Amino acid sequence: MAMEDFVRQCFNPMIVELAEKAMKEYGEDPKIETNKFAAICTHLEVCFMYSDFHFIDERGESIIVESGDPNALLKHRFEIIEGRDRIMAWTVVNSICNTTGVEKPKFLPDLYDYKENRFIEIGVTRREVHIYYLEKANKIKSEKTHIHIFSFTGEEMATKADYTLDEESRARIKTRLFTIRQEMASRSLWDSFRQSERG
Ligand SMILES: O=c1ccn([C@@H]2O[C@H](COP(=O)(O)O)[C@@H](O)[C@H]2O)c(=O)[nH]1
Ligand SMILES: [Mn+2]
Ligand SMILES: [Mn+2]
Repeated sequence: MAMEDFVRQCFNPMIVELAEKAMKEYGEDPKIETNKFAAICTHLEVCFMYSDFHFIDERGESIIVESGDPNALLKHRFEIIEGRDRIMAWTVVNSICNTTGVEKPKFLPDLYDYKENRFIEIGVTRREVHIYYLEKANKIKSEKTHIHIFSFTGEEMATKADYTLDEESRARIKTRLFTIRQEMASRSLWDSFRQSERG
């Protein structure tokens, strides 16, 4: 099994399509840069998972709701920036900055947290979490964007040791990353995937 085939069996086809469109906009070829493609799929899925089930009620409070209720039509606690094309990503960042008064980032982050009122940059790494954290922090002299890094081995590091989410939501993400690593190993793709990451 090539990595390209694994990606299509491992990830939901909507994620694969959003990831493919992002790669093309980002200028890379999914059929060549197969480890990048897997990484983008993984990161995007992690961005979706971070946001799942978290909402702001009509009383302005952050609550959790796992039942996919047909009447549950509340404002999401997070807005997702990743997966949108640049035009639409800036449209959303602009709206957020208007609606909330928060400082506009110079780089597109991945998420906005309506409770904490801050952008979030997500990192998913096969390397060491601390070094990836520093790389991100360096790359975005912003200082107002919260950084949250996950590794496939279950480590995490976030700005000021503030992990934003409850432990169970993070464990949900960590379980999906455990699974991806486990399944890659079984098809002998993990070693390649892990060494392929670069700064
Ligand atoms: O121009 C870009 C931006 C992002 N990415 C990839 O998209 C994923 C998410 O990026 P980030 O939101 O953590 O920057 C990473 O796998 C990163 O390498 C690219 O390949 N090119
Ligand atoms: Mn991003
Ligand atoms: Mn990110």
